[PDB]
Amino acid sequence: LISKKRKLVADGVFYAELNEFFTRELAEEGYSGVEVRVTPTKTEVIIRATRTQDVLGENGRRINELTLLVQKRFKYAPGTIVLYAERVQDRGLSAVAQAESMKFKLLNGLA
Amino acid sequence: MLMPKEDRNKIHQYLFQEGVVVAKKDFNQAKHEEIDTKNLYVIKALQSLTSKGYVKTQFSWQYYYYTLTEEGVEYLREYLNLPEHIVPGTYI
Amino acid sequence: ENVWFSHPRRYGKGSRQCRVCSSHTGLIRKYGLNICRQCFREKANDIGFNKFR
Amino acid sequence: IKIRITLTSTKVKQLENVSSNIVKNAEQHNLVKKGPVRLPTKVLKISTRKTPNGEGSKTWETYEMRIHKRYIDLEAPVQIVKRITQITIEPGVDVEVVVA
Amino acid sequence: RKKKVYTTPKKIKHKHKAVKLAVLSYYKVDAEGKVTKLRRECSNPTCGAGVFLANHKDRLYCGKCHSVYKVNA
RNA sequence: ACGGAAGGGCACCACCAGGAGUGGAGCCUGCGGCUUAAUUUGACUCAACACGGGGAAACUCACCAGGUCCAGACACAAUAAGGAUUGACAGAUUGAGAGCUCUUUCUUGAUUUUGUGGGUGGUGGUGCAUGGCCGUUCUUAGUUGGUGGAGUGAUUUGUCUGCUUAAUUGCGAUAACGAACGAGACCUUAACCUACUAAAUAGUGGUGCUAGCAUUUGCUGGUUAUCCACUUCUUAGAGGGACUAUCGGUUUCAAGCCGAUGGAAGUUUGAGGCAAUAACAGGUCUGUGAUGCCCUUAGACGUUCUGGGCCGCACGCGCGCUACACUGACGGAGCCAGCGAGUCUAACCUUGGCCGAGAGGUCUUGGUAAUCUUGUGAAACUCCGUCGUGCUGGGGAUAGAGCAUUGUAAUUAUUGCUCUUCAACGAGGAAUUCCUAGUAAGCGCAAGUCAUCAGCUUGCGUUGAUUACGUCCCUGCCCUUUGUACACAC
Ligand SMILES: [Mg+2]
Ligand SMILES: [Mg+2]
Ligand SMILES: [Mg+2]
Ligand SMILES: [Mg+2]
Ligand SMILES: [Mg+2]
Ligand SMILES: [Mg+2]
Ligand SMILES: [Mg+2]
Ligand SMILES: [Mg+2]
Ligand SMILES: [Mg+2]
Ligand SMILES: [Mg+2]
Ligand SMILES: [Mg+2]
Ligand SMILES: [Mg+2]
Ligand SMILES: [Mg+2]
Ligand SMILES: [Mg+2]
Ligand SMILES: [Mg+2]
Ligand SMILES: [Mg+2]
Ligand SMILES: [Mg+2]
Ligand SMILES: [Mg+2]
Ligand SMILES: [Mg+2]
Ligand SMILES: [Mg+2]
Ligand SMILES: [Mg+2]
Ligand SMILES: [Mg+2]
Ligand SMILES: [Mg+2]
Ligand SMILES: [Mg+2]
Ligand SMILES: [Mg+2]
Ligand SMILES: [Mg+2]
Ligand SMILES: [Mg+2]
Ligand SMILES: [Mg+2]
Ligand SMILES: [Zn+2]
Ligand SMILES: [Zn+2]
Repeated sequence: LISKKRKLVADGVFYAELNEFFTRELAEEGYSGVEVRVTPTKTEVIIRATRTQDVLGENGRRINELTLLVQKRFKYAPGTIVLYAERVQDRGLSAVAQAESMKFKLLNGLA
Repeated sequence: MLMPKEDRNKIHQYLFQEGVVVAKKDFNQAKHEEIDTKNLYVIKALQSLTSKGYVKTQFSWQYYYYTLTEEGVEYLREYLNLPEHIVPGTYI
Repeated sequence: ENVWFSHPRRYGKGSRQCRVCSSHTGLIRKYGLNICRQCFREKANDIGFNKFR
Repeated sequence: IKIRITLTSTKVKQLENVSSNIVKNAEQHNLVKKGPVRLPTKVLKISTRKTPNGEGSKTWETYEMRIHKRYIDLEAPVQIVKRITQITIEPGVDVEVVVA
Repeated sequence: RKKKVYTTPKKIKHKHKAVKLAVLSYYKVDAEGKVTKLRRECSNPTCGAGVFLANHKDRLYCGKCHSVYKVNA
């Protein structure tokens, strides 16, 4: 029961907060953006990264952690929010990923 | 920071049951969501936990996302008097 | 005590703050997004706001 | 049976794809309908000083968001209703189905 | 920041530390062995006869209904 | 780089021909200085001064007089359940039902307290230690490799003599060839479509019901479940359309330019967005949980409560609003827009009815919005009258009293309304700003900030001129040649 203007700016702010959370949390895993597809029966959140194995962790442990964090923060019901992970196509054609690689190299001490 | 044992163990058992906790960076709130304890107590208890290697934090727009490690789940098991392998937030 | 946070914060520049930078000055309160103008310039293309003219 | 389907997107191409698949579905099922009524695309403007601080030439920046709204009116049984709400989903496109 | 004057009185005066008086919980007991009661207790059904009222002077102060019980013997 | 050197080409942040003006008065607002407990602070030619989206009651807030709290994590050591420690009625005390502190005893029970290290916070300093963003140099057309060529070299050619263009844009010439960036192309918007798709969330016509006048057919209207039909106007989505088309002149006769016709549209159609290389020791740590260093870190520069201040005024500047009246003030009638905003776990935009001179109050209603507020019945405008050249019924500051609203609180008036008071101002000196068509100017409306407070800004539309269509005289820009004893570069 909200106007469409505020509905859509809320969608945008949600996408932005998610992007910032993930680019702070999964920086060591090649986080190269996120998509948000709302639907009947759920909203799904498609992360696009490189180290999908490390995003998943063991038994999807970290995915469960992130689903729970998102749900608790954004007041979703358990089951109405889902997270998927995908190996991003064209890793070289992603600026955020190469910038994070530069960051980690310069921090490890490379020239 | 000093706080009642019942509130501390409320925080700890919620953390063990869920695996995570989200706390708005709003002191003087007096009422955390999903926990009847003060948000200040939540934040500073989990801060004490962070400093001793158990739990880890991310701020991200004034919300203090907290999630625990293996050391944290073992410590909380030992603290809450629960058996070996009772339940973490790790069910498939 | 009961005087730690006594003063009301129901209106004015103290009742609001950016959901990003926790700042009271320069709020964009339009459409209920409540972001400082600087962080809005940062996050506009993510939110869906773009320049056309 | 008086259903209204409103689509409230920002992406004109996705919105028109959804509208086209809906209307051709209703046409191959041969359902009477009021065609896709396109409401005025509403522009959400935000004007801001380009600078964080105050000095410099007073340069202003207007950011816009174009919201495109369509609605279609259908006469349809419950089976076609439930399947239509099952399908016609694309990202960035928000739908509202209402009866009566 | 030039300097601080503290024209206020020299008044770093923080209070007691719940003064460390000696052993307590005296009701008190007879020689072999009947027990008696110091510190007349409350009148509340919530008080399970295990809380002592105080007696400062002309007033008895509670601990369970921590403040509200006041008619003085 | 500079030149009071030359040549060529440009710009209403330059001029010409003019328009509206500012500077002069009152007031609003910002800056300085002065004052002050504090009157927080940054920014000083264009590129500071209605800028910090900065319209400050409290908060905001950073400043002043005072008073609380600790949110000093974690490790170690000490104290220590014969109790570490916490809190507290009443009184004194304090602005204060702040035990803050004290009197007196009660309460709690390992979370703490003290110390050591070590952290955390800081609208604290450094914007000359940085990031990012912005502005400016610079709204001009400029910048750069590779390979060849010239030169010992720094470097140069390419990137050009001419003609052209808004444009290193092109024609072309040619020790250069082929490329890249920028410009342009691109995107958005405004203008055309009686051709497509359609649409009681936009309309129109007809037919039913119905009101009035005429009556002789007719004219003006109303009418949600009266339907029927359609899409010219309105909305969009996909497309078309202009490409300087055609013609005539002019030019080595090439690029192109001028004129006319047609056309909705012929100044790159109009206005914008995006916008190169190199830089400024421009601004900003007071947007940032962006940040190095320094300082401070529990009578803290953290945080929070109360109250003041940021408005303080002998003065000097900047952006503006009102006006100095008949091309007018007032009173009645007439009466026309567009861009937009709006309530959820809330209380927003408010119609209609009633009360009130007024402000406004109250009972309801609709709208999460092309549907309701809202035809946003705006204002300037027009028509009828009053006034009559009189600092006058021009002008409306400065003051007194009262009635309302917002808000915990308006006292140095928050604002609104009523009456009364009725100041300067008689077109503004030296100076100086903006502007070439639906533009200047006049006129108001929405939004931003916002509980309330517009004289400000961002946009919108309404009425709509004069005068160039040129030049490089002033102020500057670009390219070439030239001189230089300059290189933080006249
Ligand atoms: Mg002139
Ligand atoms: Mg004037
Ligand atoms: Mg300039
Ligand atoms: Mg203040
Ligand atoms: Mg204060
Ligand atoms: Mg401070
Ligand atoms: Mg600088
Ligand atoms: Mg800088
Ligand atoms: Mg060479
Ligand atoms: Mg050579
Ligand atoms: Mg070369
Ligand atoms: Mg009719
Ligand atoms: Mg010809
Ligand atoms: Mg153009
Ligand atoms: Mg900064
Ligand atoms: Mg000020
Ligand atoms: Mg200005
Ligand atoms: Mg008058
Ligand atoms: Mg009149
Ligand atoms: Mg209108
Ligand atoms: Mg000038
Ligand atoms: Mg307003
Ligand atoms: Mg004010
Ligand atoms: Mg302002
Ligand atoms: Mg000209
Ligand atoms: Mg000479
Ligand atoms: Mg020299
Ligand atoms: Mg000299
Ligand atoms: Zn912000
Ligand atoms: Zn009792």
